[PDB]
Amino acid sequence: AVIPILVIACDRSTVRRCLDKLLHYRPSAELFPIIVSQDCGHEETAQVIASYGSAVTHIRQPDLSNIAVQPDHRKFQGYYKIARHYRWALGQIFHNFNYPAAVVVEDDLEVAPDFFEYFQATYPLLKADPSLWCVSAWNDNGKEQMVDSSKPELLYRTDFFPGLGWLLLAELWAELEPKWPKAFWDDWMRRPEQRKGRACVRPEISRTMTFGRKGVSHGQFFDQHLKFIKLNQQFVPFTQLDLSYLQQEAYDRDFLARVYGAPQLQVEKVRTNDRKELGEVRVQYTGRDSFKAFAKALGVMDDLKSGVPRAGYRGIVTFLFRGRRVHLAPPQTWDGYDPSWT
Ligand SMILES: O=c1ccn([C@@H]2O[C@H](COP(=O)(O)OP(=O)(O)O[C@H]3O[C@H](CO)[C@@H](O)[C@H](O)[C@H]3O)[C@@H](O)[C@H]2O)c(=O)[nH]1
Ligand SMILES: [Mn+2]
Repeated sequence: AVIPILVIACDRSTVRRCLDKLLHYRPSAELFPIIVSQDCGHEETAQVIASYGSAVTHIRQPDLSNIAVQPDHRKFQGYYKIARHYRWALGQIFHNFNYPAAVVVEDDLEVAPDFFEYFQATYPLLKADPSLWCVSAWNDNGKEQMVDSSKPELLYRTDFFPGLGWLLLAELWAELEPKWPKAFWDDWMRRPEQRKGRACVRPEISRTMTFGRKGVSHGQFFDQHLKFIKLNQQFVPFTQLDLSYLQQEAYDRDFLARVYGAPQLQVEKVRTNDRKELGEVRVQYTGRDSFKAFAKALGVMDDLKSGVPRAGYRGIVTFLFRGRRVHLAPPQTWDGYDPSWT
């Protein structure tokens, strides 16, 4: 199947860094056509994209008019424009170009050497397991000291939609387009009304990194969190690996058994690196206050979207802490997310 890479651009000429890496690693022009959809009408950015010639297909969002926002959103016009562009660009990919799937990449993302290999290998999983609705290149807790550099091949399922370099099927666009929101499209997909309990595949080591400090949003989130996610640099031949462990029936039995079979250790002991003979442990949280407390104590992202923690799966957040595998998890009686955990 032909899987286009849809690059979303606007007014940053640094889309050059994004395209340079994509084109450098692309293993096949036929299998991975690059379509750059540009919003905004920024001339310099338009010239940069055009300079790539036939290496890419340059399409332009047609409606550059200002958008009438709701009363609570005067400061958020940019988020409305992003949502409009996504609807148009994805519509072009699935309706005009009629591709079966697409990998969405924002102009300020740099891809890893094995970005294409990763999606080539996981497309079949997504196509075969309806409990999955995406494959993302992003590990929300992917800071260098929180990932195992000796396991660049390790993948997980996550209930938290990461975006930032993600694959979706035309089947999903058919589902989302009729109800596409006016703004904040990513947080909208994180709601249960959209997710419907489905997961995404995400890696131990992120296959994308962001360099867009200046953007639509102010920079605190990027400055304190996003900019620290480490880009994988060790090529993993995913298409040669057995990724059957990611199928829901295998994962929910094996990964959960692993998590709850692991010894529980007090957060303070993990933090101070006590009991090092325990290479893999579980730090149990029982409420919203213990979760945020323990998350912050261990350096994990502590915000929640519709009650789901970053990179969480059945409430479990998995990461590395001072060389130890840690599973920040709820009691095994867990049975659903609570959106009131804010
Ligand atoms: O008028 C605009 C402005 C931006 N963009 C594009 O939107 C994307 C995100 O813009 P950016 O300035 O980088 O903002 P972020 O703060 O990074 O936006 C966050 O929130 C967005 C949804 O509101 C998500 O799409 C992003 O992935 C998420 O990082 C990029 O591909 C831009 O080219 C447009 O299409 N039109
Ligand atoms: Mn950005």
